[PDB]
Amino acid sequence: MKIDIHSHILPKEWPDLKKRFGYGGWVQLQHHSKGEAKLLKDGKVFRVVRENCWDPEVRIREMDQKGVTVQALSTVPVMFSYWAKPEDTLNLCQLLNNDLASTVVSYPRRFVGLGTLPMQAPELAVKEMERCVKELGFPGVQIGTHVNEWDLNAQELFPVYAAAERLKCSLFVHPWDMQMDGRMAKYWLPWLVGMPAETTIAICSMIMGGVFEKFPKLKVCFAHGGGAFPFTVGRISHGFSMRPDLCAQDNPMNPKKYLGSFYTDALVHDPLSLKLLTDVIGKDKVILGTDYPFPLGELEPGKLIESMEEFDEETKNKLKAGNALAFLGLERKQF
Amino acid sequence: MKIDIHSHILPKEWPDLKKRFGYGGWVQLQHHSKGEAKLLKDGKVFRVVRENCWDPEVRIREMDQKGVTVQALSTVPVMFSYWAKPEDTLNLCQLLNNDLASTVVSYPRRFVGLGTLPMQAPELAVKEMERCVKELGFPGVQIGTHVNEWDLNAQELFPVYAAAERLKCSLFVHPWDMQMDGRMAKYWLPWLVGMPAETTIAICSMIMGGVFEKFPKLKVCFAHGGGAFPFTVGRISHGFSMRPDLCAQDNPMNPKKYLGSFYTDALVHDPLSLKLLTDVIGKDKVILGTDYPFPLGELEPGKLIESMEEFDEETKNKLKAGNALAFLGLERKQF
Amino acid sequence: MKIDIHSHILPKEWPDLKKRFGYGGWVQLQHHSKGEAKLLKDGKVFRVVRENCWDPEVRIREMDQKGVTVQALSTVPVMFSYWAKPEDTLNLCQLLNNDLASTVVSYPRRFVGLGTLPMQAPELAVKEMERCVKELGFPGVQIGTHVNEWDLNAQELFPVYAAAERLKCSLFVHPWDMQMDGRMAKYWLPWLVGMPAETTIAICSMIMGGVFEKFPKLKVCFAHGGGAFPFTVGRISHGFSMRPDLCAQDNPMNPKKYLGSFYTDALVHDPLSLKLLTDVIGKDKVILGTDYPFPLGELEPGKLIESMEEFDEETKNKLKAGNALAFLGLERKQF
Amino acid sequence: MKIDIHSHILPKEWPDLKKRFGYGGWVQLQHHSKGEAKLLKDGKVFRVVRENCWDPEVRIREMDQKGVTVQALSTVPVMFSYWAKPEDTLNLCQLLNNDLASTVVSYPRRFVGLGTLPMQAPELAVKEMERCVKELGFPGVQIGTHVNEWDLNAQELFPVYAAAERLKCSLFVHPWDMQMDGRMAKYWLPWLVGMPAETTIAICSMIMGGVFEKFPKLKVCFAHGGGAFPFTVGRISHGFSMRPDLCAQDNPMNPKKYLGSFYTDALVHDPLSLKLLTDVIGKDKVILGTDYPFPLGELEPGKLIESMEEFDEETKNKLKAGNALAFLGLERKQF
Amino acid sequence: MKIDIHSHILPKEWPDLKKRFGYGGWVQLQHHSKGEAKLLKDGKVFRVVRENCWDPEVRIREMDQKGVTVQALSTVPVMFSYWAKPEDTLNLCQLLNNDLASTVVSYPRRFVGLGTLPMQAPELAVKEMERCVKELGFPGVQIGTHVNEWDLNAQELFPVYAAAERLKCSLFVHPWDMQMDGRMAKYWLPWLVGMPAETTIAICSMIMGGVFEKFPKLKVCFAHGGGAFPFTVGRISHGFSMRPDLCAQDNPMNPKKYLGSFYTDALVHDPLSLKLLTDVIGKDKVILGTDYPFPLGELEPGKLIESMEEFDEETKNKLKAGNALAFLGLERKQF
Amino acid sequence: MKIDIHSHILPKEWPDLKKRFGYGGWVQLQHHSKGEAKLLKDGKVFRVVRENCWDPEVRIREMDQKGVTVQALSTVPVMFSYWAKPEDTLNLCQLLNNDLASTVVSYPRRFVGLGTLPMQAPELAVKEMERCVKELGFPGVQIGTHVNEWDLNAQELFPVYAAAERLKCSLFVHPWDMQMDGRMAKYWLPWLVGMPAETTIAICSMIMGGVFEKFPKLKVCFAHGGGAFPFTVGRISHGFSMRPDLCAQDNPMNPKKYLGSFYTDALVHDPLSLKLLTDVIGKDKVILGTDYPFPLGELEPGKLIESMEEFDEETKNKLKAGNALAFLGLERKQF
Ligand SMILES: [Zn+2]
Ligand SMILES: [Zn+2]
Ligand SMILES: [Zn+2]
Ligand SMILES: [Zn+2]
Ligand SMILES: [Zn+2]
Ligand SMILES: [Zn+2]
Repeated sequence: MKIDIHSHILPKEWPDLKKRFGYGGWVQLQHHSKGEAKLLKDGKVFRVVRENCWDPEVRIREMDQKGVTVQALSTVPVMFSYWAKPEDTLNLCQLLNNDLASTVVSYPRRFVGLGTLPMQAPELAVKEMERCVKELGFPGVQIGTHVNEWDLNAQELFPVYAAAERLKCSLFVHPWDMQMDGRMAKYWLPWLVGMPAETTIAICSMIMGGVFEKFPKLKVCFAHGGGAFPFTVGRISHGFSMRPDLCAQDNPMNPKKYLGSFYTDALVHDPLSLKLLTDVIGKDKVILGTDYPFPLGELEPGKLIESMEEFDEETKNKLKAGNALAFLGLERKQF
Repeated sequence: MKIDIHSHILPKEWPDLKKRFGYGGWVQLQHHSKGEAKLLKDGKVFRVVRENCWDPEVRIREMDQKGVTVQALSTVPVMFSYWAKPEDTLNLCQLLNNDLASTVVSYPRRFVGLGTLPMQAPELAVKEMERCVKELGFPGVQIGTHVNEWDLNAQELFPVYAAAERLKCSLFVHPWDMQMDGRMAKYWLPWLVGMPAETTIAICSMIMGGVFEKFPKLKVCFAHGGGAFPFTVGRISHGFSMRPDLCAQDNPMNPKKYLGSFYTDALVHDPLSLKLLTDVIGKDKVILGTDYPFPLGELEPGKLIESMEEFDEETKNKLKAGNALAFLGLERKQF
Repeated sequence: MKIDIHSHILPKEWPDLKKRFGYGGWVQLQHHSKGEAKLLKDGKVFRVVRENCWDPEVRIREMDQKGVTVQALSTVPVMFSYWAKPEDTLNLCQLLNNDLASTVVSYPRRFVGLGTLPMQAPELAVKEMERCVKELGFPGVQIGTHVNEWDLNAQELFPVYAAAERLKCSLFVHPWDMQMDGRMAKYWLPWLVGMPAETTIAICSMIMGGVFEKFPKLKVCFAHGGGAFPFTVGRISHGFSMRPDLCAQDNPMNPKKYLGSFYTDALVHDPLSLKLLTDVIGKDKVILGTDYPFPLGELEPGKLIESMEEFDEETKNKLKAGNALAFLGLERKQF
Repeated sequence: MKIDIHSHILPKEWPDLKKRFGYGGWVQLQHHSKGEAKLLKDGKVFRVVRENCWDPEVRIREMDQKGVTVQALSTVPVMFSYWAKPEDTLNLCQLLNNDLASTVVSYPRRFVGLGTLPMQAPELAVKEMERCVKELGFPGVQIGTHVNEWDLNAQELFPVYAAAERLKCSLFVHPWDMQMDGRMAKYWLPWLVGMPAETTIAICSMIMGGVFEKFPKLKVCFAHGGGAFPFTVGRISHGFSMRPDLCAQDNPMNPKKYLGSFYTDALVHDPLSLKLLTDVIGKDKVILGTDYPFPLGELEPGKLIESMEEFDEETKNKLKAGNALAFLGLERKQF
Repeated sequence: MKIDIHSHILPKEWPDLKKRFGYGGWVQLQHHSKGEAKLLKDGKVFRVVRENCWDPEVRIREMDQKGVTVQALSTVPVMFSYWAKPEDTLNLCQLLNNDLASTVVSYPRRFVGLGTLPMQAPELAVKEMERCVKELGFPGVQIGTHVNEWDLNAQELFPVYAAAERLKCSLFVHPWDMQMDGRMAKYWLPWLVGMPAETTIAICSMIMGGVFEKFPKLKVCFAHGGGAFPFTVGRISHGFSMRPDLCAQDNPMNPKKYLGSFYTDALVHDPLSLKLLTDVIGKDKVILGTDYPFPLGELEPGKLIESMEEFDEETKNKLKAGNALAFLGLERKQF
Repeated sequence: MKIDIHSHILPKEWPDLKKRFGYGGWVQLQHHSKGEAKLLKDGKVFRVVRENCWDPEVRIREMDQKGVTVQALSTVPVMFSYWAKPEDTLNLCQLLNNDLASTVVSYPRRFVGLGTLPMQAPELAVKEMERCVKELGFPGVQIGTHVNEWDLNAQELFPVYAAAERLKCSLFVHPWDMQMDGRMAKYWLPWLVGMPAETTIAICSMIMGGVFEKFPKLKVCFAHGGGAFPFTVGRISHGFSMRPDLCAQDNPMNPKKYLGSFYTDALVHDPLSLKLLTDVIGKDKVILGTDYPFPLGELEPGKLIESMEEFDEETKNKLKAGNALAFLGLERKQF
């Protein structure tokens, strides 16, 4: 109920991507009733959204009612498009980042922007990142948990982390491209189980890949409370100790040593989970995030935090806004 | 350190299965050096094990040294063989279940058996389960988290559940058949991450598949503290409420209402995780299990539980033996 | 440097009061560091303290170094809790009073206790004052400068004064509940200016309220040299003379006639102020008090008194100890 | 008995201000009888006054009798009207300031004027000050201890301070708008305690607001001997040093450094208080002021100063007239 | 159901005694789980107690429900520490006695204190008794049935008895330090058999030591209905008459002569035993005692006494309270 | 005054057991006054015995005057010799038992024999018991309260109880091997206190060991009225109910339920003790026994019983002879 690090927004409209690039697989936003729209992917309706998914005016009103001071605006992860031709993804990114920035310019005290990057093309990614930071004023970017067959340990991605560290660009890591078919095509498993699993993999990949070691000043936040990591860290740490031949060939330090090296959002829904999150990740490293405006998010921003008997007000203020400011490298004076 | 619900054993030898059944893909145990052996899985060393993996006397020595009163013996999950022809899997199950039974006969106050079933063939599975319970005297069986393309919600598996409820046969669900390749091939991910994710899916599938509702007297225990479930239950339960169209077509009950309806082992390694586990699953529902004799399990059986200052004696006693006895439906007198 | 009539202490721990009583607004002590703790007011820090605030052995050690023979121990004024439900305030008083008594038992030659009362419920206050004096052996109590809407002239409080007179219970009056917000939120104004003004109001209210006239044997000591009163008494006295319609309908004696009829502590920091204080209040009515262990108090107890070339040695000894013994009705022999 | 820096006067008549401006809350003077009149502020009688409150000839007769050479005339503080519309307050100021000027014009050897300003509107205040100074020939103005929610540290008022320093317009600060109701509704507390408290706040605000530091040639005089300040400066100075985090964020210099940086009137009623006042504020900085014609003031002007055993004649002449001339920037042959 | 002579209490916390004294072997109380604390003696938890063992509010509540008017509070016998350095046992006694005094002063109508002494050092014991009686106001002390190698006949202990007789300090003698190992290591024998036997030895040692002869005004009460003494007194008294050379060297009077010379508690569980006790010790010398809060005690205080159909009301009132008052030299009125 | 169940006798002479066996420690008898003698433990004297301790005529003489019809003759407890090498103990037993039988031959209407057994070697013991019963005609045996470390609950001793129960051989349990040194080396404590405590332990051991439960036809009599047991049974029964984890793991039934399952002698000296004995154990289960010819025994056999006017003739006759006959399995005709 001050800062929302984890919220998604789309332009109200964008050009026909298949016409523009010449191949399909892209997503389009289709208005059909008033206040509602459908996301389509070359046939099937992928998702139904309301006006709050694109109209900043609608958003600030809801934000006012819920006590949210500022949302960090990122695109919807389906937009990542890491699978496409590198310049076409770059072309979509620039469209999406410009749209984000234009929203931010309209309400500089209610919004910051987290840009998207053509991660399948590292040199291109680095330059769009410099542009988001130097030109658009963005404090960071949102990237997926993996880039095609690259997990975040991939040395192909090291130029991206280097630039991010140098530019002081923060990385919000969002799970995407879970298995959607086969056994996972029931009970909403890719969102309920697959995303937390993606995030756990990403965390393990950066730790055991040495990313945090090689880039000690890189600021990273993971979505949904780090997925399963705060609970399974015991297993992950014990395994690493037991088979260094399988786990330690890239980075010899136990994953335990990295607790306190990264942030997670606070989006875990239940009080017992939130308490464990802060016990493992640290009261300084957990950031209120909401998945606004999506149903699987916290419908009442900061309300779980507000209800925690155990948290003193200093702690609650950290989770609500303080940690987000530190993660984004911003000062209170702006909001 | 009273009772270990989670322990694996193998016969010291068994026939060439490739020659026996006519096709490859099976595992053999080879005694390459004294007190050690290799598990071969066509061409490669799947795992290296010591004599405690096959020798009951060695096990009993190690049990005494650690204050373990009884081990529930199950096969090594790689032996499930659900991919094979049903009569062949059944023939192997019989060999493995018979060998387990011999071990229990020789040391009845130190061992109980959990059999293995040809799960890909439900009718054959019911018959072997009948055999394990009636003829072999097993209080339960160990099954995997999925059977080829079937998750545990599969209506095909319903006769297996009905028979287990009937026979008062407990089920120990063990993650197996995770993704071993692609992105999962590095950093021991299939054990560290793939396994708890498999267990989360299995719990979700039994809940949302309506297994616990249809069979309310069926006793089920999940491995590794239920994977990620105690941490992510908030998400899963919230998601269920938000998308009944995806999550509630087979069973209308919210997943949270099955907290207290099933068991998990206590194998989560860290005290914070063990506390959350007991907080979520319940003190009557968490069972000491060790993954003996594998190094990814607990080196010192019950040590974690005993170190928990928050638990009183009677709680610790439940965790160490009482819950296992309740789960298996056995009595203290006899051990 | 003999007796300190103005010193505060807290128990090292006490129950969660919000849970015990059912509503918030209470204070707790949080031990968060090495020899350091914070007073929290519903999770919000309002004072940081050190072990000398709760540890009698640490206090004795500092007293020894400073040459302090005895401290009159009272609770921290924020603990008064006059705003709460009467039986809840009473329950907290009994807890704080019992604690004070146990500290005096440990060091009967180094401490006396000044108890706290549920002043908003005068009949409960009379009963707890009887307990403090008759059973706990306190020479007096500390009370606030006002009780919600009641200033100290309130006839509702007359039974408390009547009991105090009977019991020979001294009253140490401490300013509290000043306006903290609005214009007063800056520059530590509630402490630097608000507190002296509260005490001036209290003195004016006891005088014009006829309290000293109705209860001629009542012994009252005001904190911080009586606030602004010693300086502004000329104005108050002249005003009373000019508008008896506003000032004298409860008590006809001019306030100036009451100089010499009550005590103040000597905590005014400056020699010119100390000299005026003794000129106005009287050499037999000024008592050394330090506000230990708070930094706004006198860092070297008795040092200002000792530095006064205006005072002879007999006068310094009155201010250092003699007057305190007379106020409290104790004999030097027992210290 | 030479110069009275502190005396109030009203026009004998002024228009209905409610009808003039469109809203109530204003004060009116109604001559109910012979040499008597009442101040009304919608419904109640704020104050009863005599002819000496408006009639200059009458005032001069009493001046001659008391040996007062000159009165500095200011409006009654209730007339400040800082709560009204800025343009309306200014209109009233102009009316009151013009009236003051007319009275001085009648007896330029017996009166000087201190104007009133629309302080809630700093631009309009600077303009009317320039006017008072450049056209009406006033040596200074009288303003309140605070301006609605603004204390005298308020950055908003800096343009006013800058103009006063530039115009060499002295400031007389008079307490007003103290709390009138609640606990303060009794025993004339707003005048006897509230006013000295307001003045103490004003002094602290100007000091810790850095006013005297940024406007080193600003001439300021506070009413009633500076409230409580000369007695409590010890507490204020010690607290400043102990909590610079609260007190020093606008001006890091200790309050004690500013003794001698400002004046106060000598209106403290008692010799012990007058001596302390000059000991603290300085013999060159204390100015005879009487609060004529109000009863709470000094009834025999200068009598207290003249009776001062401890003062030599040169010091008395300073308190009686010398210091006023210095404060106002005027010369003894104006009179 | 009026007075309980026999109850034990501990402070909620005490310092690390090993740390304090330089050597181990002391007991500490650990608060690890809720409403429950572990008594730790180097290495081992030897007893688990609940909150009634240290929280007087909890005790008062259970007292009210049981109809118990007053408890005589004594420490747990394990705290006797007669084996340590005299000055260190004295240091511990002072801390334990001050705590008892503090509890008593909080409910002086509901508790009296029986203090503990450093009995292995008779001079130190005398001075602490003096303090317990004169300074703390205890009516008596609790001591063990033997002090290292001294039984209660030891000449070394005579200054203690003389002191107690002088001060009218009653003695409550409690068995402790029984053999715990060997044949006594089964069936709870040290408590069921060893404790009554210790008491029998103590009574024999004090009679045949002449303690009662040489201090005929010394008041002594023994625990658990005097152990086996009421039943075995015939054999003891006959053995005395038979071998005066072994038994009568220190005191020539037959043990029967001291029947009526001392008290016992009524804690013998059975009505036949209770009847014999009163027949042998006397209806004036038997005191209701409960061993609260230990389970070997009387669960429903005074219920055995009230069920005795043979006793008249006067006798029941004596057993329940009158005899206690006589033994303590207290009066009905103060409760 | 009819049958004495409890009398001791020795042969006039026996060999040198040290020479006979190869090691010392033993006891031999040595005359020194034509009817007085000495018992010797390898050099020194622990007992002064008379003619009646070996000479049957002297005994019948004394028996005739005291009105004693028959004495059950047992060896003196020092002779048990349970420590020594079992093959040697079997030997000495046969010597002692043969001597007993000889004495019975001389007066078959005045004496029965109670044999002794090599208790440390239960196989050798069963054999000697069959001999005693089958060839010597004894109705029972006398055994100590413990065998080395074995208490009577020891499983090792179970073949004996089976044998005794089989052969209908009554057991008289006599305390022996008390602690002689340390604290018990004064005031004749081993006999006065140590002996009754040994018996209490033996009874507890037999009840909680399951002895009476497993052998419901075993006839057992304890010496000295059961020690403390009749009086402390309340304590023992209550403790058993409170801590079944300590007391109830060998036999679940409460000790109270065995009242009436065994016998005791009537040697308790005092009428109040005798009455309690018959109240708790039952009039059918108390047996006149004298401890002849020892001073600690009863001088006037049956006098105590005869003095109990609360007993009728029938009761007194049971206590004097009838219970003894039932216990020994003998008919009155024989005598
Ligand atoms: Zn999201
Ligand atoms: Zn396993
Ligand atoms: Zn204070
Ligand atoms: Zn004025
Ligand atoms: Zn006790
Ligand atoms: Zn005997």
